[PDB]
Amino acid sequence: MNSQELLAIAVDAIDNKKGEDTISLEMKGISDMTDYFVVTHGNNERQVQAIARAVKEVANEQNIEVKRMEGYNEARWILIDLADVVVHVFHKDERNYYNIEKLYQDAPLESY
Amino acid sequence: SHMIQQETRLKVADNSGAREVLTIKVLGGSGRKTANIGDVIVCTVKNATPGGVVKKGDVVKAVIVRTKSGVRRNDGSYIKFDENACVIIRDDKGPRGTRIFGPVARELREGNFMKIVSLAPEVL
Repeated sequence: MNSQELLAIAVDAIDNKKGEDTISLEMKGISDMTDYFVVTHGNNERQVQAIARAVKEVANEQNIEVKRMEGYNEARWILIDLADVVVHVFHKDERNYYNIEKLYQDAPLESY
Repeated sequence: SHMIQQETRLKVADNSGAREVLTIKVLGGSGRKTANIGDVIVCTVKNATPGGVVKKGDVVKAVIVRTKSGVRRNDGSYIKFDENACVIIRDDKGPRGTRIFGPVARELREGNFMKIVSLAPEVL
């Protein structure tokens, strides 16, 4: 599959665990490392860990290898590299600190 | 023009408050004393910016993100940078700061520093 339908899958998994304020950024013009950045958050450290696992699971289930999970234990910012698509899961109180959206304020943003 | 080892000074390339560190130890199971891109080091903050979270004298870990004695890719490409630079990191490898300054080498993604990659303006 192509990154667009991989994107579509990841946001479904995120919406499944009630991911808040979930957005995607098109990184094609802006980066060689990936095509999309997904940004979403949860309200507690369990929900951020669950949204991450949900992204892993629904990506396994279609046989995509989650390449790495970063900061899964601490559950503040969990980065799930699917390579074509990179999913950032943030604790509610951490998202605004990093403000990924405003760092790439010229990337095509889509919200859900 | 020379490699990174104990007692070598490095610019900090993030908003952590640290501006310049002093290496005290290269980490890594090889026990070897050279650090390059993607290596974690221990260092003491020798210069800091007022109002930052990280203050002079603190002991921190940092990942090397630019080396002026560069490394060669699987590609046969050899990349180099004009300066040595690192990024202060937490224990789980997430950046202490929230912003990265200048170019970082793409090896960080394989190092599991993909958070630093995602914040960096330029990836070489």
